[PDB]
Amino acid sequence: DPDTAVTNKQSFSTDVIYQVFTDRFLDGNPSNNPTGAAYDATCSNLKLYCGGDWQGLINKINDNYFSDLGVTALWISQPVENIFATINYSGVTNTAYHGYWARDFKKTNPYFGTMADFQNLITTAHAKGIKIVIDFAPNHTSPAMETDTSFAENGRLYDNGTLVGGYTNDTNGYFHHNGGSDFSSLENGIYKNLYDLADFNHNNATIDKYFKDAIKLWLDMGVDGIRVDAVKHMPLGWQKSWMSSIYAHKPVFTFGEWFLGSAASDADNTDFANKSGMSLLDFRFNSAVRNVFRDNTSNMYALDSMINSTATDYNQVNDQVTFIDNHDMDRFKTSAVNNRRLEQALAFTLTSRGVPAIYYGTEQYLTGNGDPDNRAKMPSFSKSTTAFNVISKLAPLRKSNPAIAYGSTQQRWINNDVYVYERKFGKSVAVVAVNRNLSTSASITGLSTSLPTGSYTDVLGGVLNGNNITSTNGSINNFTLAAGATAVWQYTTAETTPTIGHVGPVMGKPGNVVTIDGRGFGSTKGTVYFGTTAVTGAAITSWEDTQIKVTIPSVAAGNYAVKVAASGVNSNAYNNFTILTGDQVTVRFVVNNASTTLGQNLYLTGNVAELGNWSTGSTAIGPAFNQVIHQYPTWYYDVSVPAGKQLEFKFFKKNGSTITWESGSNHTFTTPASGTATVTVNWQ
Ligand SMILES: [Ca+2]
Ligand SMILES: [Ca+2]
Repeated sequence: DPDTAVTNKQSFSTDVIYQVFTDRFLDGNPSNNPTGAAYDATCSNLKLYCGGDWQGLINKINDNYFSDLGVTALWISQPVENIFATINYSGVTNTAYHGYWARDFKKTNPYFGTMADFQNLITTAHAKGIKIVIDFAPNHTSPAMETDTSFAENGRLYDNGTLVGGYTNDTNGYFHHNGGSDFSSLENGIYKNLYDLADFNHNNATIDKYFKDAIKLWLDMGVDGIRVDAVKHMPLGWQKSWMSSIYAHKPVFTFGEWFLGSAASDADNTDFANKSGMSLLDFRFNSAVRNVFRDNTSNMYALDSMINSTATDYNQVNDQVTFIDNHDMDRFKTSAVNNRRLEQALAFTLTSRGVPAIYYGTEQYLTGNGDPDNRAKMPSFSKSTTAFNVISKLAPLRKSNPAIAYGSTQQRWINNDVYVYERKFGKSVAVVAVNRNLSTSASITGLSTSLPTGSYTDVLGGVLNGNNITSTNGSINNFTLAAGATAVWQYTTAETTPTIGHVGPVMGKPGNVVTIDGRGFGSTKGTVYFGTTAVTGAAITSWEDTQIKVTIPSVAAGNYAVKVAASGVNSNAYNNFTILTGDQVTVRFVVNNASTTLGQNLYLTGNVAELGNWSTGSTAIGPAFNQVIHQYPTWYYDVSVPAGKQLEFKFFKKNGSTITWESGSNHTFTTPASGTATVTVNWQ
């Protein structure tokens, strides 16, 4: 199938995702609505259920609202059964309308629909070329008070109807009983409760197994992608192990939410995107876009600086999901914000790198500050706004022009209020010019681009005052960019040599199938390379001009560049593919008596690529934790490691450049065939 097909669950680079709160979009079936105090027919009390459901989403796919808007994927609320109880938080009744307070991850939420309704959502969507992404929240169940079992449902978890356990009298240790996080460190936010939400203990092997089994059920139902909630609040090691079981079973595009409040690099956030096996919501792109277009606190140089720095930090910047707002911040539209600034921020997100997501109602200019006002009922299904028109003209370009979906980004002209940038992939080129100044036009002279000689019409057809241009071997004739204008000019052609645009997933064990997307691979099965290893023949499960599916070779675990050769021409290399040693389990490593100096941290390495193959650098594990589950001078860390394998390891202390290793012989441990384990040793 081509890269562009609805069938491509491994890459959303050619898609535009529409993020919807299922409850707030359309009540397509009033008979499944909640009753009593939990429901509000008028939807003016935004903490209660308004009644929106999966039949409502089926209706709008069927009357072409989404196809006309041009979105090609729906990201919906968590589909699983949530608590039924209502919770009174200081006088105001709160419900689980948002989907985040799960109680059974193997059943549907009956207010959104039955399993049959879910299956009908998947079929209807796929028949229209729309992918389905679901929220999944493995960090917690629901609000719970250990001392008061009458509060809410005491965070009880059910396994398809059978009780597994609640937060009070949790003798099995399914949940953490460490109090609530104060968010003072990474560690503190992982092993304590987020507010009053009962925190899962994923080191408990029943819970590990439960979540591997629960996600398999939803993948077997045809979901195309997963948005993981609260990835900052769960151990990276457990999440990498859970990600490797998804990719070994039915690989789908997965991204997480790790909140950031500015456009600055955050080392922990960069590491998570690079090492976990999943990508992230791009809050750094989002802060720069709001600062420049919404709040006027930065100018166009902050936009370009964020483009360069994120392309540098993230190994696969094209896997990061971009947006101008969402469920965690004020709606982009405010009375102080003009419509053209929102339309411009949409035009910029849709033509920039990453996977763009639009929060439902953006095309209707929905307002709302804070939670829950930013989650208002979908106000109209009008197809007439300029915002609607901008998304329907630009979203198709991610499918028809590979420079938008996969290209690099280069600055071509910039000053405080004007930004002109270019996307390029092979011979395809897209150039976007934006003038955010609402009252004065800009005379543009000396612009050079990669557009071939020719004249170019604005893809937006002048709806944002864009103009047409003329290229003479890339030099653009002088023109005036109007007040508030944005114009998009493009050139696509067929690629003749192989060039790789995306590989998904970028982590797996031998035997897993990965998807290579791009252009110019031809119809004749060639060879794929993982480093030096050539993979040919039957190992390549399908080969066409824009997409290859290939089995990962049995080669040593490590970091590899993937390259394709078609008719003796070698492509560009796609870097940083992780091959794992095999199936993964999560092991908690605990080391006693490791005293340290001020500013000295503890790290772990060992003899498999998952522990860094004896390196003391960025592939080593750590720094280890020492506050919540075990306390200094005991340190601990949860690590994804190959299953059923005898491992050798040592801890080491590192303060700057100087490394001090444990003495003696290596510690050894044989990992379990599945699940989790804990190994405790003493510092030598
Ligand atoms: Ca309903
Ligand atoms: Ca947690």
